[PDB]
Amino acid sequence: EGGQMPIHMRLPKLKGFRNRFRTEYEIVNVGDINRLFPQGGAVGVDDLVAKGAVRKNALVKVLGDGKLTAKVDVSAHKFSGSARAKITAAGGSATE
Amino acid sequence: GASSSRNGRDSAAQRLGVKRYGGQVVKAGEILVRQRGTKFHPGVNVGRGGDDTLFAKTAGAVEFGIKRGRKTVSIVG
Amino acid sequence: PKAKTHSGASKRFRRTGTGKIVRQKANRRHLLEHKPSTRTRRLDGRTVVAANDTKRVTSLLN
Amino acid sequence: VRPKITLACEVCKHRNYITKKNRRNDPDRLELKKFCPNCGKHQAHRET
RNA sequence: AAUAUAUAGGGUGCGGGAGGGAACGCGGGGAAGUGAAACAUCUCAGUACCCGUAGGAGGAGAAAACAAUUGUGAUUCCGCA
RNA sequence: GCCGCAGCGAAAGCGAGUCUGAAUAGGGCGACCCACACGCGCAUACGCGCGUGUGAAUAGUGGCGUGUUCUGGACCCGAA
RNA sequence: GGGAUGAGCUGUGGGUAGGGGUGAAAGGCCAAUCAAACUCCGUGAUAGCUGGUUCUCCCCGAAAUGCAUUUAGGUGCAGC
RNA sequence: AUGCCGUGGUGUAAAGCGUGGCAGUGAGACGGCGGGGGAUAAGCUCCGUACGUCGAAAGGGAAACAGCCCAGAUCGCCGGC
RNA sequence: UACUAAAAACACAGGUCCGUGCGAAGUCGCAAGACGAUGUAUACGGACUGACGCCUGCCCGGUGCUGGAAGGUUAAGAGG
RNA sequence: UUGCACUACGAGUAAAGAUGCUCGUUACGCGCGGCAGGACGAAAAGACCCCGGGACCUUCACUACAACUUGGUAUUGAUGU
RNA sequence: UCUGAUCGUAUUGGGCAUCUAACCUCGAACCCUGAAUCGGGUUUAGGGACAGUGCCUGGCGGGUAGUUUAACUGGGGCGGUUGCCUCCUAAAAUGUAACGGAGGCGCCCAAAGGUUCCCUCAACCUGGACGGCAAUCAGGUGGCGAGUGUAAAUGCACAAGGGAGCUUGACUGCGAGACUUACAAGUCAAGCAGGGACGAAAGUCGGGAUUAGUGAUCCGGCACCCCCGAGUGGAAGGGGUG
Ligand SMILES: *C(=O)[C@H](CCSC)NC=O
Ligand SMILES: [Mg+2]
Ligand SMILES: [Mg+2]
Ligand SMILES: [Mg+2]
Ligand SMILES: [Mg+2]
Ligand SMILES: [Mg+2]
Ligand SMILES: [Mg+2]
Ligand SMILES: [Mg+2]
Ligand SMILES: [Mg+2]
Ligand SMILES: [Mg+2]
Ligand SMILES: [Mg+2]
Ligand SMILES: [Mg+2]
Ligand SMILES: [Mg+2]
Ligand SMILES: [Mg+2]
Ligand SMILES: [Mg+2]
Ligand SMILES: [Mg+2]
Ligand SMILES: [Mg+2]
Ligand SMILES: [Mg+2]
Ligand SMILES: [Mg+2]
Ligand SMILES: [Mg+2]
Ligand SMILES: [Mg+2]
Ligand SMILES: [Mg+2]
Ligand SMILES: [Mg+2]
Ligand SMILES: [Mg+2]
Ligand SMILES: [Mg+2]
Ligand SMILES: [Mg+2]
Ligand SMILES: [Mg+2]
Ligand SMILES: [Mg+2]
Ligand SMILES: [Mg+2]
Ligand SMILES: [Mg+2]
Ligand SMILES: [Mg+2]
Ligand SMILES: [Mg+2]
Ligand SMILES: [Mg+2]
Ligand SMILES: [Mg+2]
Ligand SMILES: [Mg+2]
Ligand SMILES: [Mg+2]
Ligand SMILES: [Mg+2]
Ligand SMILES: [Mg+2]
Ligand SMILES: [Mg+2]
Ligand SMILES: [Mg+2]
Ligand SMILES: [Mg+2]
Ligand SMILES: [Mg+2]
Ligand SMILES: [Mg+2]
Ligand SMILES: [Mg+2]
Ligand SMILES: [Mg+2]
Ligand SMILES: [Mg+2]
Ligand SMILES: [Mg+2]
Ligand SMILES: [Mg+2]
Ligand SMILES: [Mg+2]
Ligand SMILES: [Mg+2]
Ligand SMILES: [Mg+2]
Ligand SMILES: [Mg+2]
Ligand SMILES: [Mg+2]
Ligand SMILES: [Mg+2]
Ligand SMILES: [Mg+2]
Ligand SMILES: [Mg+2]
Ligand SMILES: [Mg+2]
Ligand SMILES: [Mg+2]
Ligand SMILES: [Mg+2]
Ligand SMILES: [Mg+2]
Ligand SMILES: [Mg+2]
Ligand SMILES: [Mg+2]
Ligand SMILES: [Mg+2]
Ligand SMILES: [Mg+2]
Ligand SMILES: [Mg+2]
Ligand SMILES: [Mg+2]
Ligand SMILES: [Mg+2]
Ligand SMILES: [Mg+2]
Ligand SMILES: [Mg+2]
Ligand SMILES: [Mg+2]
Ligand SMILES: [Mg+2]
Ligand SMILES: [Mg+2]
Ligand SMILES: [Mg+2]
Ligand SMILES: [Mg+2]
Ligand SMILES: [Mg+2]
Ligand SMILES: [Mg+2]
Ligand SMILES: [Mg+2]
Ligand SMILES: [Mg+2]
Ligand SMILES: [Mg+2]
Ligand SMILES: [Zn+2]
Repeated sequence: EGGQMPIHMRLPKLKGFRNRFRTEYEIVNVGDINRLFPQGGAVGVDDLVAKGAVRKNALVKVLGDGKLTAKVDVSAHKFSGSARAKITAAGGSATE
Repeated sequence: GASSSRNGRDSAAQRLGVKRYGGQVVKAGEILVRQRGTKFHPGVNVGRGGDDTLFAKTAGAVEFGIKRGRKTVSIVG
Repeated sequence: PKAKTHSGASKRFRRTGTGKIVRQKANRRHLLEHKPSTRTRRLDGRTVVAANDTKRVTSLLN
Repeated sequence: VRPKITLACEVCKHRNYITKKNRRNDPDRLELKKFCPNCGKHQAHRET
């Protein structure tokens, strides 16, 4: 910058650390379940990969954005708190 | 040759003065007059400030006036 | 070859969900006794990188 | 001659405040009531 | 032999080495200009150069290995990461 | 394998939210349609909330052009 | 014009090598080159400096200011 | 007095603003008006000026004459003001 | 001072100081080895002065050189 | 050596010292020999000066390093006090 | 069981002396050796756990090496200057240059902060033991010529100037909306909540009449929170907040 202290040395570093052991989830919303499976039934991790909702080889996680109106029965990892509500209130279940 | 060893320095100009003029519509919180001392005094819906900074307390219109010799800044909501 | 990113700028800038670039604020690490709490609260948190710096900062992050 | 002194709570011992006194006009440790955010109320505060 | 045991040395007889080669391998030694808009840490770069030594390739290689509760099962090379 | 598919946070984490906070305070960042038919307690007719849409207006990614750019001698010539 | 039996001149053969030689000492001399020789390589050394940069038309069209600068003939950002 | 800020009218295509791509420039010069430095010298030097021209502006005038006065060259004509 | 300076510059004989007891000090080499020297303090190396004549005064605070070691401070090792 | 060429002078003017521009004045075309006022003549990318870079030299500038030197420890044993 | 002394046992270390066998000798003789001032071996004469050398460690070290040694500037050098605050220049908004004209700052105050209430000054005149131009007193007159921790400007007599009582807001969690601005910075802020001070209440208080009294990042230190913890449980180390 011509000789003065540049923008990448005037400013402080962003605080914190990166977690080395951070587990990451691939996210599916329960409103996407209603559009992808409008008949209900069993929904596994393999059934979400083929439907394009989620990536391969990764831990999935159901979140509760949208409106679930079908009677699905979904197995996944780590359900959300508002996603366990909408699945049972539509008539189904959610297991690990 | 000699030198001006005793002179040559100054502070920065502080950008003081009236910032919103008369009849001009302002928002709540807008600075009206920036000054040293009270060259202007607060009026209705105007507060002074920590370094005599005469801001707005209420949205309205700026109007200047006189109140027993002193000149004041007021807001008409 | 392959473009190396800038190590010192990636420790100072990051991106939000929409693509804004945020930074932290200076005058906060030490000498904090004569600074009132109206000033350290002003210098707290993050702000968006200003429009006149966003072209050079985006190229340091890429 | 005007050192930076720190004030600690007399209950939880947290060093909540920093200020300045005169080392000669006030040669012993200050005592002030200040707000302690841990206790959530006003406590007494000496120096350290 | 000196000097006794002997040894150094000497005699005799068979073998082998020595030098050259364009690049590639392994082992060792090792810069500077340059970059840092100065400069010493740092970079350049283990590069250039040098020394020893191969082979048709060489080096590595058969877990005192990883991994993390599941497991994989010598090395080398390539693509990802 | 890479990029798109959810973000927020130092992180644990939680997730259309989330961090800070005592806060059901405010603020940051991120999602979020009324242009609209019926209607629901309706509001001067207005539009807040949800179904069926009236069937709203968006999206990425791989090629190949071109401009700038990074690393290389990097437009070319020139020292002591 | 100086020396011209001397610390003389000369022939032949030899020795000392580059941060080194040699010097009755001038930084002299070391192959017409010396305040660190020559040659090849690193190498296309580097130069905020000077120069050069090759056919056409159409449309628009500056700046020589501010701020910061080991900065002032350079550059970053703003202005245009 | 001007200038500056706000607002209501009226006027005026190539104004203004936001966000991207690519710039160049950051040595200015003289003239008018206001001021500093200098001796109220300088073709001096440093600032101000919705001032001007040159820079980057040909044509007419000032004998000649970047910066002054008039006027802004799409091309052609042996027309006119 | 080959090639713009021949001098008052350098050298010199004489002077003084300092080092050196012998594969000496000093120098050349990583070392071995060499030179000094087939020499031995009347010798050899360094520094300064420069035939000769008459002379060479005062200062040991600064800074070096030589000798000392009572006190202060101080490394690795030991101690833990 | 060389951008050209049927290359005058005076007073001016202009990047402020004009063969080339303005206004004048003077001069038939072309050779030969001489002189050295101008062509800011030729030659040498000014040695002076300043700015940027370099080199060598200096020292109580900075950081290193050879040399020289101190102690511990290994090579390294035995016995008295 | 203490200080001091003495003694024993065991362990460790320093001096001092002697020894010879490591090692050392460019001291001598003999052999390899025919020709050898080299070398090696053998014996002798000396020296000797010293020296020399390896590793580690301190000193000294222009002997050598790589380098740095600022800019501004009416050429450069020399002198002066460099950041912040106030005034004039500055042309009645803001802003504006010069080695133009004048000054200050790198602090100070536990009250010189907060709040509640009360007061009015300097100068002049008259009278008065010491006592004077001027100390303290009394009466007049006096609208600010005094004062303000500290330069100057803008302010302040309604007081922001003088006195007094209680106090710690010289708070924590925040902050709509502005000023200034290339950027980094700087500055102001109504109001909301917690827990407080003063006040009967209204209210006011996030240091000081206001503007100087300061220093980015990196790298660390300390205190707390208990976020991560390289198989696991801890720890080391890191992270957040002050
Ligand atoms: C001055 O030192 C002198 C001036 C030259 S005059 C053009 N230069 C000598 O070398
Ligand atoms: Mg700087
Ligand atoms: Mg000012
Ligand atoms: Mg304040
Ligand atoms: Mg901190
Ligand atoms: Mg604080
Ligand atoms: Mg006190
Ligand atoms: Mg025998
Ligand atoms: Mg061979
Ligand atoms: Mg280098
Ligand atoms: Mg460099
Ligand atoms: Mg450079
Ligand atoms: Mg093999
Ligand atoms: Mg994230
Ligand atoms: Mg929110
Ligand atoms: Mg497409
Ligand atoms: Mg003669
Ligand atoms: Mg002769
Ligand atoms: Mg003669
Ligand atoms: Mg030499
Ligand atoms: Mg000389
Ligand atoms: Mg020569
Ligand atoms: Mg050299
Ligand atoms: Mg190279
Ligand atoms: Mg080049
Ligand atoms: Mg145009
Ligand atoms: Mg410039
Ligand atoms: Mg630019
Ligand atoms: Mg643009
Ligand atoms: Mg300029
Ligand atoms: Mg230029
Ligand atoms: Mg100018
Ligand atoms: Mg003028
Ligand atoms: Mg001028
Ligand atoms: Mg002008
Ligand atoms: Mg013209
Ligand atoms: Mg124009
Ligand atoms: Mg003209
Ligand atoms: Mg004309
Ligand atoms: Mg006519
Ligand atoms: Mg000569
Ligand atoms: Mg001569
Ligand atoms: Mg010797
Ligand atoms: Mg002697
Ligand atoms: Mg001497
Ligand atoms: Mg002499
Ligand atoms: Mg002599
Ligand atoms: Mg003495
Ligand atoms: Mg001594
Ligand atoms: Mg003329
Ligand atoms: Mg003429
Ligand atoms: Mg002509
Ligand atoms: Mg003629
Ligand atoms: Mg002739
Ligand atoms: Mg001439
Ligand atoms: Mg010439
Ligand atoms: Mg030149
Ligand atoms: Mg030793
Ligand atoms: Mg030793
Ligand atoms: Mg010395
Ligand atoms: Mg040197
Ligand atoms: Mg270098
Ligand atoms: Mg200079
Ligand atoms: Mg000068
Ligand atoms: Mg003005
Ligand atoms: Mg003004
Ligand atoms: Mg000063
Ligand atoms: Mg008080
Ligand atoms: Mg103050
Ligand atoms: Mg008061
Ligand atoms: Mg404080
Ligand atoms: Mg805010
Ligand atoms: Mg409260
Ligand atoms: Mg009460
Ligand atoms: Mg408040
Ligand atoms: Mg740093
Ligand atoms: Mg562990
Ligand atoms: Mg820890
Ligand atoms: Mg906080
Ligand atoms: Zn407490």
